[PDB]
Amino acid sequence: AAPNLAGAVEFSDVKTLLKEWITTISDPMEEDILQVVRYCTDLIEEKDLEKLDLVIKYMKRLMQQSVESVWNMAFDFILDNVQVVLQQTYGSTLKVT
Amino acid sequence: KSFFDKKRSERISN
Repeated sequence: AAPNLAGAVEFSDVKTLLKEWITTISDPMEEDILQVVRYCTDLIEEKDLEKLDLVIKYMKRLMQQSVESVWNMAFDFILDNVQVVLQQTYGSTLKVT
Repeated sequence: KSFFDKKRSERISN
């Protein structure tokens, strides 16, 4: 019941899985992208927002620089679920240009 | 099916 991504609890290990999951894969699935939501959404309850802003901005530069535009939407999809559960906790959100 | 599933199972498996 902890914020882990594909079995990765450490931030360095998380960002590493995303970087590759965004490079080795151009056509992500709803299930795969969902795994990211449960991870970020957990940071809110675990109070690990510190890594949140790090993972968000990290995956952003990737989903943005990615050749597939579909990645741009994936980012919003995760935020639509995370930013929601995060607001109900603190009320604030992340600043994404 | 999901990349995170086949990847997470890879480390867990041996």
